[PDB]
Amino acid sequence: ADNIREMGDERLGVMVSGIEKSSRRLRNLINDLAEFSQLGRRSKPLSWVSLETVLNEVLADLQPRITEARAEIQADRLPFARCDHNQIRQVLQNLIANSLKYRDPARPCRIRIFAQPDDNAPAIRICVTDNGIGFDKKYIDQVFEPFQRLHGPDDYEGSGIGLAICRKIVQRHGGRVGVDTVPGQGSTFWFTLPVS
Amino acid sequence: GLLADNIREMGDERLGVMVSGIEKSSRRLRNLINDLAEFSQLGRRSKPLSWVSLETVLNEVLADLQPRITEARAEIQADRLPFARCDHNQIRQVLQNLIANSLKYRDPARPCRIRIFAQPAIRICVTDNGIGFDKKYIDQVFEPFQRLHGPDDYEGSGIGLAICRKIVQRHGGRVGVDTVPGQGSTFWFTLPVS
Ligand SMILES: Nc1ncnc2c1ncn2[C@@H]1O[C@H](COP(=O)(O)OP(=O)(O)OP(=O)(O)O)[C@@H](O)[C@H]1O
Ligand SMILES: Nc1ncnc2c1ncn2[C@@H]1O[C@H](COP(=O)(O)OP(=O)(O)OP(=O)(O)O)[C@@H](O)[C@H]1O
Ligand SMILES: [Mg+2]
Ligand SMILES: [Mg+2]
Repeated sequence: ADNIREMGDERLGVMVSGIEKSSRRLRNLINDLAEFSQLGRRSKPLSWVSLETVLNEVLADLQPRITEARAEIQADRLPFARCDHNQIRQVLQNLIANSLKYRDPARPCRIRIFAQPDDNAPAIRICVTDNGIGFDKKYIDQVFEPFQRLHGPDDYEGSGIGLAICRKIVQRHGGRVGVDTVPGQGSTFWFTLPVS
Repeated sequence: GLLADNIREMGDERLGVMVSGIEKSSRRLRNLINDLAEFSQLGRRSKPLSWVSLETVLNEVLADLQPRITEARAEIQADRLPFARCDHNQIRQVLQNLIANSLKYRDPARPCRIRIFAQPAIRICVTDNGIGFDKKYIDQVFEPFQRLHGPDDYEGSGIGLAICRKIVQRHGGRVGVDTVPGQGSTFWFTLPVS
C-alpha cells in the first residue's frame, strides 16, 4: 500500500512544470534567433539617417515597458549617422530594454541616451547609461558574449543573445562596443559608429 | 477506501500515453534542429569542385546506411558510378537522402529492391521497389516541411529532398523523378562535365 503515490504526485508536478519552463525558454531562443537572423537577410546598404527618429521609434515600442517601470528617459538629440536604420534601432532596443530589465526596485530608474565625439575617421559614439543594479566589473569582457549569463534563470529570464547581437551589428558598421559598470550604482553601454 | 486507488488505475494508463507522446515530440523536434544545423554546416563546408570518384561516394553512403539496410532486408544493385567534378561531402549528402528516403518509404509486402545506376550531362538515378507517390503531390514532395505522410507510420523531417535540390543546383544540376504508385519510384539528379 502506497503513501508513496501521494509523494510521487508532488514530484511529478515539479518535473512536468520543469519541462514546461525548460521548453518555454527554448521557444524564446527559437524566436530571438529567428527575428535577429532575419535582420541580416533584410540588410540594406548604409545611408545617412537621423538617429533621433530611430531612437523615437524605440521609445514607442517600450512605451508599455517604460511605464511599467515608472522610469524616466532623458533623450538627447542624436545626429545623423551612416548606418542601417532597422539594425541600429535594435541596438538601441536591446540596450534600453536591458536598462529597463535591470532597473533597481529601490530608486526610480533613469535612462539617458547621450551622444559624444569619442577618440580611439572620426566616429560618433552613442552611449546609454542607466541607474540599474549593474554587474561585477570582472564581467565587462564577458557581458558581450552569448548565452553567458551572470545569474541563474530564477531571478531574470533572458536568452543571452540580445547584447551579443548588438556587438555584431555594431561590428558590421565598423564600430566597437564597450561598457562601464558600477555595481549597485548603474551600468552604461555604448557603441561607436564610423563616419565614412 | 479503495476509491483512493480505483482512481489511480484509470489515470496511470493515460499518463504513460501522454508522457510517451511528449517524448516522441522531443525526439522529433531534436531531429529537426539537428538536420537544420547539419545543413548550415554543409554550406559552410563548401569546397571548390574537383574530380571525385562517384562510386567511392556511393560506397561511403552505403557504409553508414548498412545498419539501416540490414534492418530493411532489401537488395542493392550497386552499379559503377563514374567520376564527376563536384563536392564530395555534399554529393555524399545527396546520395544518403535519396537512398535513405528510398529505404524509409519501402513496402511491407515486398522485399524492396534498389538500383543505383547512372546513364548519360551525367544523370545518376536511384530506382526503388518501394512505395510510390501520386503525381498530384510532386510539388509537396519537393517542398520543405511538407511531407506526404503523418509522423506515426513514417518518421522524418521533411527537408530531405529540398536539401538535395540546393546541393544539385549549386553543382548546376537538376532534380527529377518518375513515380508509379504502389510499384516504386526512381529519383534522379544530374552533374555537369567540364
Ligand atoms: N543595464 C544592465 N545592467 C546590468 N546588467 C546588464 C545590463 N545590460 C546587460 N546586462 C547583463 O547582460 C547579461 C546578458 O545580456 P543580454 O542583453 O545579452 O541578455 P538578456 O537580457 O539575458 O536577454 P535577451 O537576449 O532576451 O535580451 C545579463 O545577464 C545582464 O547581466
Ligand atoms: N522513395 C520514395 N518513394 C516514395 N515517396 C518518397 C520517396 N522519397 C521521398 N518520398 C516522399 O517525399 C516526401 C518528402 O521527402 P524527403 O525525403 O524530402 O523528406 P522526409 O523523408 O519525410 O524527411 P527527412 O529526409 O528530412 O528525414 C516524403 O514524405 C515522401 O512522401
Ligand atoms: Mg536584452
Ligand atoms: Mg530523407
